Amino acid sequence: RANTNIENIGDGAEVIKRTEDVSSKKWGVTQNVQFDFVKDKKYNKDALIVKMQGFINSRTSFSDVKGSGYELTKRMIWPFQYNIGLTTKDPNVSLINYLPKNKIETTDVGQTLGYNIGGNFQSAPSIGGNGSFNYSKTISYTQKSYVSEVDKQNSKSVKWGVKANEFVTPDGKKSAHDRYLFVQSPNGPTGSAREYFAPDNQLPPLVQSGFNPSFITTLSHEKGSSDTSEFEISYGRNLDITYATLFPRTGIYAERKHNAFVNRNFVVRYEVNWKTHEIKVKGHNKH
Ligand SMILES: [Cl-]
Repeated sequence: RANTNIENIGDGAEVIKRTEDVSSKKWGVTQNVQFDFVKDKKYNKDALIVKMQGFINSRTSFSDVKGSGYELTKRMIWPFQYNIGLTTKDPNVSLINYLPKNKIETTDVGQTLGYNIGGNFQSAPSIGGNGSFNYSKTISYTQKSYVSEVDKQNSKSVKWGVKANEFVTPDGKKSAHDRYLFVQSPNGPTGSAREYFAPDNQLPPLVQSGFNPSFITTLSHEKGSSDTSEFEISYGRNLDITYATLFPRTGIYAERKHNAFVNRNFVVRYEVNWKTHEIKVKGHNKH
C-alpha cells in the first residue's frame, strides 16, 4: 500500500488514486485522467470518480484553396466545438453524477463534487464554498467566447460540448454563426492566406491554441458484480471552415461551412478493475 496514493477520508473510508496519461500526436490530444476509487465500508457500491483533464489542439489552420477559380480564395479551419465524453456499455456499471451538470456560459468554470461517508455525493458550481465533505474533487477551465452544454447524459454515457458562442471583434461583438467572423481584407505581402483572417491577438485561446478540459463523472458498480468494466473517453473537436475570397471590384467575400469536420476525436478505452483498484489502457484509435 505504501507505493499507492491512498487518502484516508474518515472512519472505514479511503480513496485510492490512479492516473493515466495517453496522447495522440495524430489527433492533437492529450488525455490526463484521474481515477479515484471511493472505498467506504458504509456504502454498498463501489464508485470511481473520473476527472478528465489534458489538451485538445484547436487544429486551426490557414491555407490556399487549390484549383481553377479558387486563386483568390483562402481557407481558415477552426474549432466550432470541443467534444468530451465518457461512455460505458457493460451492464455492471452506470454513471451517477457529472460535472458540469448544467449549461454554463461564464468565461471561467469552477465546480466541486463532494462525497460524504455512506454513499453521499453532492455538487456545486463553485470552488471553496464548502468544508463539510469527507472528500472532494474540483474542475476548473477557461472557455473565453465559448459555452459548455451537456449534449448527452444518461446512466451509460455523458458528453459535453464546449461550443463557440460570441466573440469580441474590431467592429463589436459577433455571433459564432456570423459568416464574416475572423475574416478581414489582407494588407501585407508575406504568407498571404494568414492575412485574410483576424490576427492572433483577436483570436481567443480556444480558437488560437486549444482547450484544456476539466470534467468529472462518477462510475457506480455494485459490490459483488463482475470484477472489471470497460469504458471509453473521447476528446476532440468539430471544425468549421471559413472561406474568404478577395473580389477585385467588391472586396472581401466570406462563406462558412458549418460542421465541416465533425467528431475528429481521440478515443481511449480503459478498464477499471474494481477488485484490485487498478486502471489499464485497453485500446485507442491512434491508428
Ligand atoms: Cl483533426
